[PDB]
Amino acid sequence: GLVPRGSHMILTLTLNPSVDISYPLTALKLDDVNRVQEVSKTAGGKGLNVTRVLAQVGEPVLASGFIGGELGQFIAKKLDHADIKHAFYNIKGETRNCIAILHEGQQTEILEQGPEIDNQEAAGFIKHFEQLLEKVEAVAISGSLPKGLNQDYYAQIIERCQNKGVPVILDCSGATLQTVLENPYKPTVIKPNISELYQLLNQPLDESLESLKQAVSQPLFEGIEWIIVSLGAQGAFAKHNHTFYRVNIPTISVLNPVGSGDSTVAGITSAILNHENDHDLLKKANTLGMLNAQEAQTGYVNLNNYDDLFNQIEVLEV
Amino acid sequence: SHMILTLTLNPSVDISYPLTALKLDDVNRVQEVSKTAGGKGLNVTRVLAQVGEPVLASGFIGGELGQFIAKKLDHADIKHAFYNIKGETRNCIAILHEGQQTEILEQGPEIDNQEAAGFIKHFEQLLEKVEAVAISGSLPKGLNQDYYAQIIERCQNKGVPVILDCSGATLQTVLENPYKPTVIKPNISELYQLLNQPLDESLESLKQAVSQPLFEGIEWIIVSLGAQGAFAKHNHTFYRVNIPTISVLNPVGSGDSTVAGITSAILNHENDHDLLKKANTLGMLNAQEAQTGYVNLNNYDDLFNQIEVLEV
Repeated sequence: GLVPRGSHMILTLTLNPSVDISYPLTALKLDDVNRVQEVSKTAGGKGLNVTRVLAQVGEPVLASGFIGGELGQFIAKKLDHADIKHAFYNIKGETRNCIAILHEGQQTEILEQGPEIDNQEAAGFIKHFEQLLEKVEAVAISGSLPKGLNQDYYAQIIERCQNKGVPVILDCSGATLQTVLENPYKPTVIKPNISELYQLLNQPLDESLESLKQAVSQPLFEGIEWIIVSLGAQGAFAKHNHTFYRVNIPTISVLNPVGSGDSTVAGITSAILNHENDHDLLKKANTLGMLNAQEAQTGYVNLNNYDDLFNQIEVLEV
Repeated sequence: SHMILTLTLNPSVDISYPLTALKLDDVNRVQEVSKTAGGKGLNVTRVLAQVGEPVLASGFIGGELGQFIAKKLDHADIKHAFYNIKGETRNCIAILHEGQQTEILEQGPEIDNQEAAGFIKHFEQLLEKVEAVAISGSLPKGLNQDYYAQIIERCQNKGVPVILDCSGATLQTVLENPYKPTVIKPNISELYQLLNQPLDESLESLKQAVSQPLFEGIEWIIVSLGAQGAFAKHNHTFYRVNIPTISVLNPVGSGDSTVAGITSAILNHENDHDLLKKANTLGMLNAQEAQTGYVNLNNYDDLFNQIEVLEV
């Protein structure tokens, strides 16, 4: 089989990756020495969890964003080992660490701000991104902006995509998302869960179908092709153009839900790339999300459990 | 060859997280993070570089975190000649939160037999360009227990003095072997732990303890007594070090500074009074500092002059 020369590929963006350090502890002794033998150190960031799920699904994918220093080199080594292709922009600063302490039933995290991106690097990445766009049919953007970047930076990136007709799946939240929602350059897919959605509008939460319909049809969400809203265990609600869907998912036994959002993003972006119909797009997004939740690993899916759950998902035009 | 070799067989990339509160089971966001080349022998090195002493750092490093260490040393203009390994140099974490130091220490990499013998050959060639060796810390995972004895054998052959700063079962393996460090520095509690003897602060018990067959063939034995000062044995002579008063802000790495002081004195063939004061002045200087393995040498002279040394 020949190595492809065209544009049939996903680009993931992880603008603030980290070297995640995991410390499983039987107890965290505060104000003392905690000795540990089994530390796991990985290439972290939501965009990289998306990339990993896409590689499992078998989709062509290229990871980019900003890396720097020895820790950026460590990130690169890790992706190389996993046979994951990447084209990160090198910066003068150093990629961050993030700590997760797994102890006594608890995840105690320490999250580093990370490097400052200067002006030449911010501009140069845009030129880099533009080059990468020539060989790409979809772009998945995950996580918040590193320090030093203009708060319109995703809007700039989305604008480059829209000109070339390359669809954007945006997974970011808070002010970051809101900044994009208020700008003229629209992502193709956004995916806030039900509380996030109403918070964005500054309205009380309401699970009623009619109320979710009005919420997603509001001015804030104008021009976004897909809005895909998680209602939790009771599946999802989605709006495609002006068509509404209730996605009904089966009861599952979950273990670790972190990275289900990342897995959903991989499923959406895979379905986009492939031009899957609405039902298929929705079923894939929710299956990957559910499979990951069933795993102890973050941004990992067991593909031999995919088809049985997929067959249990029901999509209704509502 | 007028140079000190420091040995840091198990260094770390130390990460330091100063927090207002450590919120457990929650996200703690941090902005001001300090990442440094860590390990006792590197503290010795930094203190020796402060004093202006010719120094070269060696030991094992691996992967990207090993390169971070080299880079940090390069920036500090500290010379190094490490031996690279297939494993990764470890991280060590310190969370400083509401008066507490909560530490996470990784075991670190395993060293294989080719790497262990590789370092021995590398160390022997380094030994041709140095006049004193300071050894700090314990053995990384995978190394034969005899490894320090092997290193010291090489130094003894070459007539190069070894200042040994290591503890517990690690030090005990050395004491029982034929090839001797020139200087050891166990504290008083540690001294009696070695003999499996009850802790006695008595001077005669101390003279006896330091003269027991476990410590035979060791030139300098320097025992910290706390604020009191020190008790030391040089060949057959016994000294007592009378040290002034200071406020201790951070007493971590005070031993490192004392090793740097003992080792500098050995390099420059200083007399016995001058060595004990210098060992003690650097140790106190560091105890006054917030920075681990750091001394303010402005206060050196006055603190040095307030030190008396008595043969007892």
